[PDB]
Order: sequence, then C-alpha cells, then structure tokens
Amino acid sequence: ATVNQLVRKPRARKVAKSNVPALEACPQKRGVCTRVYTTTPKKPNSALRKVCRVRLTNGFEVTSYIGGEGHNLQEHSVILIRGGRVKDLPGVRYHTVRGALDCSGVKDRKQARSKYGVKRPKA
Amino acid sequence: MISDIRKDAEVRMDKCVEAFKTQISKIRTGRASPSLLDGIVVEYYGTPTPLRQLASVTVEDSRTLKINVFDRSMSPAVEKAIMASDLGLNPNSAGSDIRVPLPPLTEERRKDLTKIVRGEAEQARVAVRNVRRDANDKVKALLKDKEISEDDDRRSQDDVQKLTDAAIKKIEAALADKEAELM
RNA sequence: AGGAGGUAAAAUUCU
RNA sequence: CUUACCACUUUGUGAUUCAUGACUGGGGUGAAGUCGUAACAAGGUAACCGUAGGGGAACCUGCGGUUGGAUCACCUCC
RNA sequence: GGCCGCAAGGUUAAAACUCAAAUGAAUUGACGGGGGCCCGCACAAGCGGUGGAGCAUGUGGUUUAAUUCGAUGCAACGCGA
Ligand SMILES: NC[C@@H]1O[C@H](O[C@H]2[C@@H](O)[C@H](O[C@@H]3[C@@H](O)[C@H](N)C[C@H](N)[C@H]3O[C@H]3O[C@H](CO)[C@@H](O)[C@H](O)[C@H]3N)O[C@@H]2CO)[C@H](N)[C@@H](O)[C@@H]1O
Ligand SMILES: [Mg+2]
Ligand SMILES: [Mg+2]
Ligand SMILES: [Mg+2]
Ligand SMILES: [Mg+2]
Ligand SMILES: [Mg+2]
Ligand SMILES: [Mg+2]
Ligand SMILES: [Mg+2]
Ligand SMILES: [Mg+2]
Ligand SMILES: [Mg+2]
Repeated sequence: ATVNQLVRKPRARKVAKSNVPALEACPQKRGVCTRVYTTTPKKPNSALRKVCRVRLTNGFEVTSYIGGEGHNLQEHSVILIRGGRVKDLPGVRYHTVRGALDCSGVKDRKQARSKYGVKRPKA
Repeated sequence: MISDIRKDAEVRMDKCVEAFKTQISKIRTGRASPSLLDGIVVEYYGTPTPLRQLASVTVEDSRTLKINVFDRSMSPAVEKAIMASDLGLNPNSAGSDIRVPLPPLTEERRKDLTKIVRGEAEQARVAVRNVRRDANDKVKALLKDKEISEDDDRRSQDDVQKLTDAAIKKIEAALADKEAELM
C-alpha cells in the first residue's frame, strides 16, 4: 500500500509460534510423572498408546509420550523430557527420553538404540 | 398399608448403601485392595467377563499386588487389559505374578481423591434421604384417604426416620474407615 | 401466430 | 544544643497489576454411542444476511435485504 | 478494558488451545423428490398365473454324534447336482 502508510505504520512480522514451552527454551526439562495414562490415537490409526502426565521443574504440568516397545515407570518416576510430538493423539507435544535418570531404555534393542538409551550387546 | 412400604422403604435403603461401598471400591488407595481388579472389564479369546474367571487377585504387600494365574499364554493379553483401563497401573512382566505396583498417596491424593469419596458418600445419602421423601409420601397419602389414624401416620413418619438414620450410619461409617485408607 | 391463466403434497435413514 | 534538608518506617484512601477460587459459561479434541435430518439436487417449505419472538436439537416464524435461485413441457383460453 | 446505548446490543479488539489443511475458478463423471428428447412385456390393454390348499423340490432356521462343502437383492433359493 502507500509508502506514506508504511512510513506511518511499518511492516509487521509474525513472532514465535513456539510448539513446546519447555520454558527457558531448554533442550530438555526434568519432571515427575503425575500419572501414566494409555490413550487411543487420532483418526486412521488404532492402538493403545503409552504416555504419562508430568509435573516438571518449572511449574508446568504437561503430558508426554513414552516410546519404544515396552517401557517401565510409575508415579515415583522422574523422567527427562525433550521436545517432541505425536501426530496421532493431538493432546501431546512432548517425548520422554529413554535412559535418562529413571525411566530406563528399551529391552532388547539393537537397531537405532541411541534413540532408546540402550548400551551395546558386547562389542 | 404401612407394612408393605415400611419394608419396601427399607430394602431400597440398605441397598442404597451397598452401592456406595460398591463405588468406593473402584478407587485406588495406597493399600492393596484386590477388589480393585475384581471389577475390571477384560477380554480373552472368546468373550468378556472379568478376570475373576481366570486369576487369583492376591497380594505381596501393602504397596504391591500379585496376580496368581492359571495359563501362561495370556500374560500380555490381560496386561494390556489392565494397563489400559483408567487406573494408571504399569504391570511388570517379571514373569509368573503379573506384578502390579501400588504407587503411594502423593498428597494431591490424600486430598482431592478423599474429596471424591466424601462426595460420593454425600450423594449416597441424598438417595437415602429421597427414599425417605417417597416412603412417607405414601404414608401421608393414604392418610388423607382415611385409612390411617393421625397417630398411625405420626408413628410411621418417624420410624421411616429411624430407617434413614440407621441407613446413613452405615454409609457414614463405611466411608469413615475408607477415609483411614489414606489419612 | 404473442400474451394469460391453471397443471408434481407429506414421505427419514445407511461402521 | 538547636534549625533546614532527608533515607527507613507509620495511618488513612484511591489506582493499577500478576498469581489464586467453590462454582460456572462457552470453545478444542477424542473410529464404530443416543435423537432426529437443518444444508448441499427445486435438498423435497430456494438459500442466505441483519433483526425479533418461539422451540429437545439441528431449527421454525414474522420484517426487510442479496443472488451467492432450480423450473416453461402438457393444458384451456386467446 | 475503554467509549456509546433505556435495553437489545453496538464500536475498538486479543490470548491460550487445536488442525495440515481451509479457500477460489474451471474439469470430467455421477447423481437430483431439475428440464428436453427416445427406447424395452416397463406401464397401459388383455389372457392365463404365484401368494390360500395338498404334494414334489430347493433354501433359511432349528435339530443332530453327522445332518459334507459351495451359491444369498435384481444377477442365491428344481442353482454347482
Ligand atoms: N468436533 C468439533 C465440534 O463437534 C461438535 O460435535 C461433537 C459431538 O456432536 C460429536 O459426537 C459424535 C456424534 O455427533 C456422532 N453423531 C456420533 C459419534 N459417536 C460422536 O463421536 C464422539 O464421541 C466418540 C465416542 O463417544 C469419540 O470417539 C469421538 O471423538 C467424538 N466425535 O463429536 C463432536 C465433538 O467431538 C459440534 N459439531 C461442534 O461443537 C464442533 O464442530
Ligand atoms: Mg432422502
Ligand atoms: Mg439414526
Ligand atoms: Mg464445558
Ligand atoms: Mg432434508
Ligand atoms: Mg430448503
Ligand atoms: Mg423471508
Ligand atoms: Mg417383445
Ligand atoms: Mg397390467
Ligand atoms: Mg394361486
């Protein structure tokens, strides 16, 4: 529009949508499991998807996915939470990291087990 | 006459309380409480029916809870049946006894949970109080149709009270120890 | 060959 | 010793702002529940906008406004 | 929140939250309780039937130790036989 308009009300710029208030923009926060749900995924998919509600460090009560075949944790559990999302089940916005300070890693992983905190068989 | 609604009022009441007892059975306290699982929807290989018809819902301690079973080819089949059922119980497949732990009263549990039972208690009272309302509506009604004597009314309007009062005592004192399972 | 006026009543649904 | 300045603090009374609240209002989302069928074909009463009054619910009804509206074949007369 | 209204409400005007769509015009079909035109024992016009009855035969269900398997609107059911 007018230059005389732009001068008067200059060009706006969208700001941070941030899809993950891990408050201080942190790569991960530490939290306690409020509880450990199971809920069912969005439309075309069907499963029992494992998950936990987690108070962390900064006051935020949130809710995170716990992935991999077979996890083990309960109330007492302090987990480490990292930025994440699951397309099914829209509630989510967060993934629990496997092999951080309490939840443990996946039983009997070999492929891609950096991602599930698993020590090597015996190399 | 009064007779067959004095006994009618009565059954409706002490079966009112035996729903409360029944719905403060589906809560999770600290304590083991096997009647927690002993009212859970579960599938297995043909038809519903609870796990009553399969495993012994026993104990290991106040804070844990063994599941002695017969058949070891449905351990995951029920595990999911239990571990997706509005409780929040992750069962360990330590083998043999599906170890279901009892995570502690987290204080935001000693409270707010407690608030639920003494609310569920209250509505159980209200139901009773309303059996009351009816019971003697029938009384009051069959009076203004001259089939009772004022006296016979009065002695029936109370005594219906005696039924409410006692029936509440059961609600209240069944709640009261159930409160100890956290306080 | 224009205009005119009158000609179908109601009747749902499909992991 | 006193006088002036003045920090801390005090009383009243407004303002402003963040967190919190029984309860409560809608909103969002969640494969297979319950009602009816409002809309899209003329959607079987054209729809829709503003407004107002009704109603389990989609909605219905009046007042104006918009096309972002489907149909001219058969008849009797001219 | 401000301003305006007797009210109904009007005006200025966000946020958390959620989705990977939402939208426009045109295209090809398909549909319409849209319209035009036209066919077929489709109606209409007629003749004799099933549906009732007994029996033959098939099928569903029920039964059974078994009542072997298949065919299920038109286009399965005197069909594979
Ligand atoms: N989803 C958006 C909203 O949907 C609303 O409609 C809500 C309900 O009407 C609708 O419920 C539908 C029901 O309408 C439909 N006729 C039958 C269906 N079983 C229900 O489904 C609902 O419940 C089932 C299980 O109970 C859930 O799996 C599913 O997430 C949910 N859609 O689900 C919607 C909410 O999930 C309104 N259309 C409106 O407020 C808004 O558009
Ligand atoms: Mg229809
Ligand atoms: Mg229906
Ligand atoms: Mg609500
Ligand atoms: Mg309709
Ligand atoms: Mg209409
Ligand atoms: Mg109108
Ligand atoms: Mg012919
Ligand atoms: Mg004929
Ligand atoms: Mg015949």
